[PDB]
Amino acid sequence: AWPEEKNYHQPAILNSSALRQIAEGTSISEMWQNDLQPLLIERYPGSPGSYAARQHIMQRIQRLQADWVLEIDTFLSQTPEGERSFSNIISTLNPTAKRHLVLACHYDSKYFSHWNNRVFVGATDSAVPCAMMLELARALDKKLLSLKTVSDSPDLSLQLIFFDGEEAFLHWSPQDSLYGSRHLAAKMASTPHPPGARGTSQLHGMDLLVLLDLIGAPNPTFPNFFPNSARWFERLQAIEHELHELGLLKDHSLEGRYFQNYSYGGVIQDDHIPFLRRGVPVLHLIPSPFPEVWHTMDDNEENLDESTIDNLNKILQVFVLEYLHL
Ligand SMILES: Cc1nc(-c2cccs2)c(CCC(=O)N2CCC(C(N)=O)CC2)s1
Ligand SMILES: [Zn+2]
Repeated sequence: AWPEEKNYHQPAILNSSALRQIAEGTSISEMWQNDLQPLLIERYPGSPGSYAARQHIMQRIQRLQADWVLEIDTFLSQTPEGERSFSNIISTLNPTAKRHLVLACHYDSKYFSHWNNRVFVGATDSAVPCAMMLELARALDKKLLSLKTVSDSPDLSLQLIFFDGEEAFLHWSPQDSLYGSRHLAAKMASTPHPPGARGTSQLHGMDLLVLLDLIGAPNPTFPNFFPNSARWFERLQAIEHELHELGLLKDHSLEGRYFQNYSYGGVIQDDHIPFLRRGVPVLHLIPSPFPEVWHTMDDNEENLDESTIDNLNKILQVFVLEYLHL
């Protein structure tokens, strides 16, 4: 019955004092310098920047006190440019815990021919989401360190996934996209969890996939995409509203809020699709419309909005703490 626990799981909602502590515990300037800027490089699969981004993400995680278990899921696949190597980065607390909240983004950058000595670094797409996850891991390190403490009073922990190969090499298609996520979802579907279990897979273990994509532009509007995650989307709205009321957000208005009541009219393709089609609940934190700079050379550092990202860092960290009861 444990794969059904996610359906009844409740947050442990934090009081004003705790919310102030979280808002002050995260540093947008240290994320910018130590987590974001090293990723603002060309990093399509197999590029020098692909290897550098991987090493940077792993190094930033390994320096933390929490008991993170890093795994690199490396595989070959045919592409339009030819057989390429892809490496997903998985970072897991308590790997044998039956349940994980999963935060994820893609760390590859889309390939574009250089033009006018300009290189696409995909600042929103998705270097900022990578940096946000690393900053969450740092800001919450002491609280996450307590997950190492066995105590029988749920069997639930945190996992981070940095997908490789999200972007098409040529034109987006079922066989020219989602290289890392299609591979990892298939592998997880085939892998018993907990080890030795009968019937249940690692995908049953995924309580909720929170996929960050195209974050960093000013005035993002996130639609509530899915009914089976809508109650969790509403927690993001309530956290945003409460942090704003408490004066803990910068350059933020109620009419210019991020998390929207309405849903979306189409189906966005992204790294969550291979998980969603196999029953995993998904909270797809992608804006609609996409950033103005999307898939242009102007998706760069200069066009990021620091206050927006800082605000979203605070909202995400509260959400994660409340989900995990920390
Ligand atoms: C030419 C195309 N117009 C669209 C759409 C227009 C309006 C709604 S959808 C496509 C589908 C959307 C899509 O392919 N992705 C994949 C890459 C993701 C990412 N991290 O860049 C974003 C979503 S393709
Ligand atoms: Zn993209």
